[PDB]
Amino acid sequence: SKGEELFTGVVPILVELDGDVNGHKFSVSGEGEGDATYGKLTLKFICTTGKLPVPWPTLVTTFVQCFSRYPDHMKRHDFFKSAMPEGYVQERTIFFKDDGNYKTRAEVKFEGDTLVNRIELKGIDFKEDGNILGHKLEYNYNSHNVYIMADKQKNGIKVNFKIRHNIEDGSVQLADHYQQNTPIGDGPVLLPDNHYLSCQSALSKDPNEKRDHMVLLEFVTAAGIT
Repeated sequence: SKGEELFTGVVPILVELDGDVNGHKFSVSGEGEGDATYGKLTLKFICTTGKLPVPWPTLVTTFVQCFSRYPDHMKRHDFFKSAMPEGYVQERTIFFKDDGNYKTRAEVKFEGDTLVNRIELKGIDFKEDGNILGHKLEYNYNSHNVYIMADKQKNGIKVNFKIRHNIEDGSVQLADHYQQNTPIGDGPVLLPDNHYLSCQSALSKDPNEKRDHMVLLEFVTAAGIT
């Protein structure tokens, strides 16, 4: 497809987010590269306003599914790359069980040769002593399946999945994700049959970085269709 050819090699990525969670305002800037041929992403995020007021793992899903590896036989189901270079709007509501919710609006598109994800995040109803504002989540990330369906009504897709964040006491903090993606351009896009993305993420720290940050290595592959 049109956008498909934009991802045959290594593509630089920029992520910029402005957030407000229970009145705690912050910004994050991320840089890295993606190689969709291997469904691979490598990025480093830096909180530019000081200390991040929520745990880094809670922001991983918000911080470019166009880098997912779609097997050749599933290429016709790749909505994400088909919307490029004009891009798409990605919106989510993330419900943290027994706690608050994040509402995000992002625009993902190319600026020159660079794939950019610009995000605005609003978080409300969090408990000051909860797992999020209380910073009780382990600095790690589990593997998950992301379920995708077509949304012919909006010429886009609807996505849903459950993320399980590990709590320091051994328990788990569920974060239910509801997502919608709609093209920015008026060009045609690929509406997919139901399928899912299999994801895995590894979080680490740059030993020489004194600013609050997160290093992320991620692999994602589309599946569910033979």
